[PDB]
Amino acid sequence: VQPTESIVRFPNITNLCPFGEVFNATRFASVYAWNRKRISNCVADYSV
Amino acid sequence: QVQLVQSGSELKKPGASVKVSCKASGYTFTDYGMNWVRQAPGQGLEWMGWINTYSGEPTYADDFRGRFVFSLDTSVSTAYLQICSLKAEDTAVYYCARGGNWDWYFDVWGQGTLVTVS
Amino acid sequence: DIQMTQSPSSLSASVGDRVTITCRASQSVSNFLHWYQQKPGKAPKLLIYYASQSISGVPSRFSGSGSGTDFTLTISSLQPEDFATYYCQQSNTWPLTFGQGTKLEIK
Amino acid sequence: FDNPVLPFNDGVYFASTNIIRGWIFGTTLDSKTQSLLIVNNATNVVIKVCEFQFCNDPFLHEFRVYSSANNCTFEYVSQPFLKNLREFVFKNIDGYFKIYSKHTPINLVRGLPQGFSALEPLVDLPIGINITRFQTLGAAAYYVGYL
Ligand SMILES: *[C@@H]1O[C@H](CO)[C@@H](O[C@@H]2O[C@H](CO)[C@@H](O[C@@H]3O[C@H](CO)[C@@H](O)[C@H](O)[C@@H]3O)[C@H](O)[C@H]2NC(C)=O)[C@H](O)[C@H]1NC(C)=O
Ligand SMILES: *[C@@H]1O[C@H](CO)[C@@H](O)[C@H](O)[C@H]1NC(C)=O
Repeated sequence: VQPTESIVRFPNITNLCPFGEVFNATRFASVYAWNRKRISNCVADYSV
Repeated sequence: QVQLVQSGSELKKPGASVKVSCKASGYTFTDYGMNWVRQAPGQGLEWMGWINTYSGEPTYADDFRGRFVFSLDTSVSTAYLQICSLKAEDTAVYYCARGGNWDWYFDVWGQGTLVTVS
Repeated sequence: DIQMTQSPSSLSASVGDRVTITCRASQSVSNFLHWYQQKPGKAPKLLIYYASQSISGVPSRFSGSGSGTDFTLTISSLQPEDFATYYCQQSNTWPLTFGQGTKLEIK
Repeated sequence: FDNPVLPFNDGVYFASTNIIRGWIFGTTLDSKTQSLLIVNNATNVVIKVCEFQFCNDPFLHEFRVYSSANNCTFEYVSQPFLKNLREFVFKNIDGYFKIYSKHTPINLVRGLPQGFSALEPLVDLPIGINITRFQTLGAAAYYVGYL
């Protein structure tokens, strides 16, 4: 038997993922001291 | 002696196109960039973008992506900005700023271009 | 996009006292928050760069401190002739936004 | 009693018989390396990865052990849970600091029981700090193992 409709469940998460503090950053780091920032617990937009 | 002299107080129609000047002297002009901020008298400083000394690409800010145009004329030490299609909400001064690519603090120096529109 | 607020809006102080003004951040400006002041009818001048260091050639009656999202400078010896509107400036994320200002006033 | 500093290795098992109030994790400390610190006090546990300076004997007795709180990176506040033995497991894999806990009663004080208790995870701490030495905080006794 075939499925009837598709359901997608994502959480609410009332914040956009802050890629603006890692992409639009005035001081990018160096390669011996590369800045690592974990981004989590949000809804991300990869279309931009 | 390092200083950044400016143009005078401009007064034009809402829709004219005026070009303000920022003449530099004293330092290595190709070394540090030519940042520009705006300040309404009831508000604070707002950065509008900059332009590199060697290529001339006018990279604006995230808000003022439109009618602001930076114009470069090298080997005479000028940092010309031009505003076109002026609006009545742009009653603000336009401060020029020598500002480097790495340190990114200003030491902004402009005597005040009183761009009054009515 | 980065909302840079600072409190109190209008606080008064007297001659020779010690005052503390803050600058509260919404997002992370972890080290890059600079300090300016603006006299009326005057192009501004640096006070504290990189939130701890002081520029050479300023009167050192004040020092800046703080990290994270809370930043301050403390005027250890206040003088009446300033009447300056203190300005915040972050150097971390584009666009470079500023603060509204803490106007210092005499009683 | 007292509490000396211990090597962390690859992960440790902690067990005790409210004398203890928390643990201090780090590598070098004295504000040169960022150190993970846990204090369970006033029914709200606080976890700080502030770059703390340590005393010659850090102890609780306000609070004195977690002073000089500067340039902090991560902060976390949640609610804790209360003859009774409290078991803890601390590990560090893939940047995750995982905490497992289960409190079961006992009827002996000579040694650990021969029974079984499966330790549920309570909270995961996503920092990713190199940790190799640790120190914990009417004398009491406690047991430290190695994973
Ligand atoms: C990093 O900065 C960029 C550059 O500003 C941000 O990208 C988006 O860029 C476009 C133009 O390049 C701008 O869109 C604006 O949208 C409003 C409303 O639609 C419109 O009124 C404006 O005229 C302009 O077209 C804007 O700078 C920005 N879009 C936004 C913020 O929605 C980008 O968002 C920044 N962050 C990241 C994570 O890349
Ligand atoms: C999540 O969002 C939906 C609508 O998109 C809303 O109906 C629901 O109540 C939200 N869940 C919460 C607030 O827990």
